[PDB]
Amino acid sequence: QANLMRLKSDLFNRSPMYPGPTKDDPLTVTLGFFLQDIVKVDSSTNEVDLVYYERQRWKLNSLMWDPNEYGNITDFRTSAADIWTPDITAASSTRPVQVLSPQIAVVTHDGSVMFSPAQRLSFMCDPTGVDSEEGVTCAVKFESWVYSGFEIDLKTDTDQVDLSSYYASSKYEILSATQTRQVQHYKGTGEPYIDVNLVVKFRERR
Amino acid sequence: QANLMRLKSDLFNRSPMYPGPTKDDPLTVTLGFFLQDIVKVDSSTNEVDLVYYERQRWKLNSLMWDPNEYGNITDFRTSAADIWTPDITAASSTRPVQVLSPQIAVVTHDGSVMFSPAQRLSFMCDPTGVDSEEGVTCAVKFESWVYSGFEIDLKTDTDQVDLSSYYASSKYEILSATQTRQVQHYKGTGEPYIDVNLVVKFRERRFF
Amino acid sequence: QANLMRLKSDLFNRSPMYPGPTKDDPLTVTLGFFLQDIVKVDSSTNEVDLVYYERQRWKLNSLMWDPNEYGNITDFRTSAADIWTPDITAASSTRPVQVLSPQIAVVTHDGSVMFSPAQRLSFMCDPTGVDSEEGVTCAVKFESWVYSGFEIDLKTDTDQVDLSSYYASSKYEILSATQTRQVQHYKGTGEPYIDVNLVVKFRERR
Amino acid sequence: QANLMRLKSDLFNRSPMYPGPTKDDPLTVTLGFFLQDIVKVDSSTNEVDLVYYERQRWKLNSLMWDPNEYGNITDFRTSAADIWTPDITAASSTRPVQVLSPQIAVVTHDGSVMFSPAQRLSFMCDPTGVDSEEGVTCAVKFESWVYSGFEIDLKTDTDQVDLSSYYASSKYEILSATQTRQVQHYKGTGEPYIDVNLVVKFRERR
Amino acid sequence: QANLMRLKSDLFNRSPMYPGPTKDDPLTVTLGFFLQDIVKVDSSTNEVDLVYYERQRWKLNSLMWDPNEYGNITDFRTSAADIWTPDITAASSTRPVQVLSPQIAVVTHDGSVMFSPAQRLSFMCDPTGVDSEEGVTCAVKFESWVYSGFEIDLKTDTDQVDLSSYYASSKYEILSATQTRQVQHYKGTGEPYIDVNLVVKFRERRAGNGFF
Ligand SMILES: O=C1C[C@@H]2OCC=C3CN4CC[C@]56c7ccccc7N1[C@H]5[C@H]2[C@H]3C[C@H]46
Ligand SMILES: O=C1C[C@@H]2OCC=C3CN4CC[C@]56c7ccccc7N1[C@H]5[C@H]2[C@H]3C[C@H]46
Ligand SMILES: O=C1C[C@@H]2OCC=C3CN4CC[C@]56c7ccccc7N1[C@H]5[C@H]2[C@H]3C[C@H]46
Ligand SMILES: O=C1C[C@@H]2OCC=C3CN4CC[C@]56c7ccccc7N1[C@H]5[C@H]2[C@H]3C[C@H]46
Ligand SMILES: O=C1C[C@@H]2OCC=C3CN4CC[C@]56c7ccccc7N1[C@H]5[C@H]2[C@H]3C[C@H]46
Ligand SMILES: *[C@@H]1O[C@H](CO)[C@@H](O)[C@H](O)[C@H]1NC(C)=O
Ligand SMILES: *[C@@H]1O[C@H](CO)[C@@H](O)[C@H](O)[C@H]1NC(C)=O
Ligand SMILES: *[C@@H]1O[C@H](CO)[C@@H](O)[C@H](O)[C@H]1NC(C)=O
Ligand SMILES: *[C@@H]1O[C@H](CO)[C@@H](O)[C@H](O)[C@H]1NC(C)=O
Ligand code: NA
Ligand code: NA
Ligand code: NA
Ligand code: NA
Ligand code: NA
Repeated sequence: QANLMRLKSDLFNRSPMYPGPTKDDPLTVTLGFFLQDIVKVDSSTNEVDLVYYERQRWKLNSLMWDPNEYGNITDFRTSAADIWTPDITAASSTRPVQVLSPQIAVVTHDGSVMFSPAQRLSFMCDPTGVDSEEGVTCAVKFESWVYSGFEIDLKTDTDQVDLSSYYASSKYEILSATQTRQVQHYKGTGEPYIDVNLVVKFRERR
Repeated sequence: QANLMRLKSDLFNRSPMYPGPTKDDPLTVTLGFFLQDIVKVDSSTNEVDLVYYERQRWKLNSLMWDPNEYGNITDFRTSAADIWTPDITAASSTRPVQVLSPQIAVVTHDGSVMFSPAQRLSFMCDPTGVDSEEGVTCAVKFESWVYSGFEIDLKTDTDQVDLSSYYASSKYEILSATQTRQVQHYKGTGEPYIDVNLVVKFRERRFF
Repeated sequence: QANLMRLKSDLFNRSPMYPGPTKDDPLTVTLGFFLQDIVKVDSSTNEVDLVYYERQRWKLNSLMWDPNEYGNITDFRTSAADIWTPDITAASSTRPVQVLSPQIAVVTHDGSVMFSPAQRLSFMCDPTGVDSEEGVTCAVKFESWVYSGFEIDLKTDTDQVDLSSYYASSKYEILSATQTRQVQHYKGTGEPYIDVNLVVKFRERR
Repeated sequence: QANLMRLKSDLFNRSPMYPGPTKDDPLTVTLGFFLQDIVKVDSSTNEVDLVYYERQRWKLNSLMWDPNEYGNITDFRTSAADIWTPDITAASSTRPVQVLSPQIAVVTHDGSVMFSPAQRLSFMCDPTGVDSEEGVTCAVKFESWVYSGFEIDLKTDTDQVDLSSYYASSKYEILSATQTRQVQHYKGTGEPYIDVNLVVKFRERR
Repeated sequence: QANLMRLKSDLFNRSPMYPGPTKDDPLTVTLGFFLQDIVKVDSSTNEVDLVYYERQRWKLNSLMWDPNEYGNITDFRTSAADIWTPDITAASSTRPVQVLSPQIAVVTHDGSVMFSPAQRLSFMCDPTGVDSEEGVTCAVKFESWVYSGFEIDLKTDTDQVDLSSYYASSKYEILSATQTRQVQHYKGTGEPYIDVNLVVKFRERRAGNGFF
């Protein structure tokens, strides 16, 4: 533990936290979604509730070390409060997102950070058709709330959402789940910005 | 990262935070509303629930910098915790407002701040008749909870609430939505305060 | 801005916080209620929900200054966390009081503090009869939770609850609403204690 | 104001917080309940909700002073955050307990602390028979969550719950309410630990 | 109080907290569930709610002391904020776990830590057949959220869940409940990680054994 204590001390107390990207030094965050459950549907308010975890990855030079200097430690875990995290938000949620896992991130000696918050989200979705063979499709965009595409880029590794942890006895069966990067335009600043649109097609289990 | 670290350190550690406006140095805050959804109506309690974000803009001399001394940085993002923010509140909500976005603001080199919190609001609104062609009208005033018109002025860039992100499959269709500055006076004091009145006319969604 | 900064540092950093009143320096807090809505009634649990705001006022010598020493500043606003505030509570609430306003106070150069929290309160109230012409009466006492009448006195400017912001399209119509100082007793110390009794008579709107 | 600030500084700043009891110095905590309302009953989940305040009392040498050194102050009120408080918990609650009053304690010159939190509690209770002349009985134990009887003893000043603030128009009428110290032994350890059993027999109001 | 204050000062104020385990100093955490109640079942959303506490136990050399040097104190209690705690999470919860107990741990002189948080948990469970004789079975896996099997091992003291504080008048009777260590592997990555699988077989209560 002494070497990990040194490393954490060297990375966190010896300088300020990363202040976020800039135009001069923009940042790529990769996202993927792992969908666990569609919990419920409210046809009186057109809200659907999802449970998923969201893998976020990025890389900072300020978080690199040489494993040789610290007992060959090649990665560690630390509170998400110790580091900068991207301001990724659901654009059409109808309640504050609920946090379902520990807010802890993994940091690798090359400066890669992996943060995988599990979340319960209520979002804008009209579920009319869900009690049918064809089912229903809803979507919700994830984006940095404040950064433009000059500062933050969002990427995915695959446009296919991971269903390997989807609850087999959910009330709702998944027919398709995609995560698609998109470039939007903001009129206020004239600048592009990026979202990942999560689109889920689902039906009441037969 | 270096220059941005320096800028933030210079602005936030090398002085205390803006203490808010006074009568000798008043402040103008511009507001506008981007209405996203009428989620829910409750005809048993006369409460309606709205999702929207609120664009807030103000300018402070103490937040200005010369980009040439900071690697040509012209703006940055920072947590709303690092700066003063106006105490704007819905005057007729029935629940604590829920925050739906990161509490982060954009600060520009001229000292302009833009802060755009997304919110869910339950407020006082009689939905009797919302299942009709004419729909219903409800209104909610936004104001500083503690500052009068001698310290804080509120204004809008437009009268029209922005409906470009309004949810197309909401249970409720928006018929109109306006945001209007009003000058009020508190009880018998004759002392002025300003609000922005959010008036929304809507009906149950509907040939189709 | 700098004069206000100086004032606040002089008041808050150069002395600790007011420790609360004592038998020998008791404090008077004036309360007034501004009723906004009876939001709902639950006849199966005998709980009624009110929205109001609560004007609180008190005066401390430690918060006085001379406006001429501070660029003619006569009043300022500050976070209620920066100052002492009285522990006024509804004695028969059935849920934690929910806060509907910014927790900021107004301080005037004579040492007067005004704090006006808005609140949603569930409290004990049998609404049986609300659907008639005569209506129903319910009441709730507000008091310091830990101070006696020897440390904290409560007073009202007026017996009449202010209804100038009562919602005109409330499900419930206010027939009368008073706020009346009362003196109480308690055999655990014998000391008197003060409450403001909010008495509201209402019915379903016609 | 000044004597009180000096006293509070002497007690809280000049020394750290009481760290809790030990086998060598055990601590007796007295409890007493003041039952305000049975707010509701859920027969589909066997949960009942009570509102009450719970008087907690203990005594620490470290909180003593001589009134003559502090201008004859014989007591004061302070934030419960300033002092150690016992970790008493309802052992069969079904929801986190909701705090209904300011978390402020009374400290006396002899080192006695009195802390009286108002609370709403959902707990495990089968209300079958509540609508009958006999009514129903439910119980919940209150105990230290982490201390044995070697460190903490609990007791009551009376075995009768105080009903003098019980809500007179509650849906539920109280037939008896008792509070009784009990000595338990953990599994096969022989190690004692104490609880106060709150037993309430109630029925639907005639 | 003085001997305890010294002890706490020497353990917490002279060094930082345990930073967690690493591949070269891995940690074993022991978990035990004490099931108190199945509070409700929601057949419209396939969520069930449990009340339980969860005994967690682990041992750190950095929290050891000689009782001789501290007035024979052999253990103490302290706020869970003062120490490292393991990031154990239920993997199929559908709401944030609700905390029902004070967040305080017990630390012994050998450097053992025992933290027993009382919880209400909603989790993914299809209750279809819960009204029958044989009832229904649901499962929830508990695991470190960020550590793999190279840094954290989880085990149980025994496979039977402790039912000695299960509510005698719950709406639901427990037919069995077990807590079993499992080895998983993440995706195709080949890399192990451990869970404790909480498996509860339950039915709506009926008086008598229900099969006669
Ligand atoms: O600086 C802003 C302000 C505004 O905030 C409301 C939310 C918005 C949704 N996304 C999030 C990032 C944002 C954007 C793009 C490019 C530069 C700045 C920037 N934002 C927000 C903006 C809109 C549009 C866009
Ligand atoms: O006298 C008051 C108290 C009252 O407090 C509740 C909140 C209010 C919102 N704003 C903040 C300042 C205030 C106002 C304006 C002019 C003189 C007095 C005065 N205040 C508050 C008042 C209302 C209205 C207004
Ligand atoms: O010191 C106390 C403790 C006790 O706390 C439970 C609630 C109570 C209701 N009111 C609030 C103030 C109080 C009171 C009156 C006179 C001196 C001290 C004092 N309090 C509380 C008391 C009871 C009674 C009373
Ligand atoms: O060994 C234990 C663990 C168990 O933890 C859950 C909470 C409990 C409440 N109190 C706190 C101390 C305890 C107890 C008493 C005597 C020896 C061991 C012991 N504890 C906890 C125990 C229960 C019961 C009791
Ligand atoms: O690659 C990952 C990411 C993923 O993150 C979500 C949470 C998980 C719970 N534990 C924590 C460590 C982890 C794991 C084990 C072995 C290799 C990679 C790996 N992780 C996480 C993983 C799951 C599963 C497992
Ligand atoms: C940034 O600022 C410098 C000097 O302050 C100026 O010469 C130029 O316009 C900008 N960028 C450079 C030189 O990269
Ligand atoms: C304050 O009032 C004085 C006269 O009483 C006046 O000369 C001056 O303009 C005011 N000062 C400030 C700083 O506003
Ligand atoms: C305090 O008590 C002393 C001793 O009985 C008494 O003489 C004096 O009147 C009191 N002092 C103050 C400052 O109130
Ligand atoms: C602790 O134990 C020692 C050695 O067994 C014994 O001599 C003594 O009585 C105890 N010391 C204290 C300080 O209580
Ligand atoms: Na959002
Ligand atoms: Na989880
Ligand atoms: Na408000
Ligand atoms: Na508990
Ligand atoms: Na209260």
